[PDB]
Amino acid sequence: HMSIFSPLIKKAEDLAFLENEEALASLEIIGRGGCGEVFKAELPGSNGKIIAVKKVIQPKMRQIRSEINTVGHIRHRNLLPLLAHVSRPECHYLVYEYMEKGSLQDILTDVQAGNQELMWPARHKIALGIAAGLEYLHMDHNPRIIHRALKPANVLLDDDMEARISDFGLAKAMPDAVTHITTSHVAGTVGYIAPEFYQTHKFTDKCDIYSFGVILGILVIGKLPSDEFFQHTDEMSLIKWMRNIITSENPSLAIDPKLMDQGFDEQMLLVLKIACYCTLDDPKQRPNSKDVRTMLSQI
Ligand SMILES: Nc1ncnc2c1ncn2[C@@H]1O[C@H](COP(=O)(O)OP(=O)(O)NP(=O)(O)O)[C@@H](O)[C@H]1O
Ligand SMILES: [Mg+2]
Repeated sequence: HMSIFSPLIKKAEDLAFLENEEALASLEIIGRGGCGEVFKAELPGSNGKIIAVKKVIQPKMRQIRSEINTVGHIRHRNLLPLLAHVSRPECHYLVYEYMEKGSLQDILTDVQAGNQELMWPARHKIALGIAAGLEYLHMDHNPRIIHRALKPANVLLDDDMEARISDFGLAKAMPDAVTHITTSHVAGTVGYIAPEFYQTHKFTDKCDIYSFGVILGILVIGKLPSDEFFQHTDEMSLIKWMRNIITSENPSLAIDPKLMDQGFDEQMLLVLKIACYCTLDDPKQRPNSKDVRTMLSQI
């Protein structure tokens, strides 16, 4: 079973090498995710167009095709357009356009090593991008879509440096909450799981607001939630450590020293505050995607 949502010319030219299991073994691996896997491949029919193939493993439910077909027909400037969905018997393949710039996670880890640099105006453009893509999913699409796995690795940068959200969360395809929490630890991505999910086992729109709030803090602090710096600190979490520095009398301490003297301190401090409201322990106290965008665009 195969469905296409984007002008890739022949349905057979893309199909042939994905059905061949031995064909993936020689493809380059761009994104390591354990169970989930992403490959790098050149589309044969196109004139040298590189694509990214996400491999998700399902653990007679056709609801996967129903939701993915909805995901495939979503078009937004800040959402990575799904190109094709291949459904094997016990596996699924998602086809995206390969972005040379990588993901937000890839860049931020490269900024730590100094192999890359990202200035605040770009981070501000990324935040506004994710905010625009979130509001469309939460309050503009005809069925309300919830991205249940929002993280900097699922925010890709195009050649215009606009954030694009990918690897959407599919309620039918996702594993049980207890396992999902377990692999979230090994992947170092627990920090994006809202506190309520531990008692609800259901992803809400406020869970997307929580994951977004962490990303806003990362863009200013420059450290990831899995950073061992936070495992030596007093609060033992990026969200709580950021919250106390906000209310401290020296809030600039949380700012990455790489964007200090650029004159964006006042702007970055306002982003930290919006990250606090998006990451409050009570989801009812958190803003929605519409108000989050308005606060980010007010600077
Ligand atoms: N269209 C794409 N273009 C370029 N790189 C991509 C693309 N999609 C994914 N990647 C890379 O894949 C990496 C993440 O791989 P992935 O298996 O999706 O783990 P994850 O995103 O952290 N969790 P999840 O996607 O929710 O299962 C990203 O950092 C990218 O480098
Ligand atoms: Mg990804």
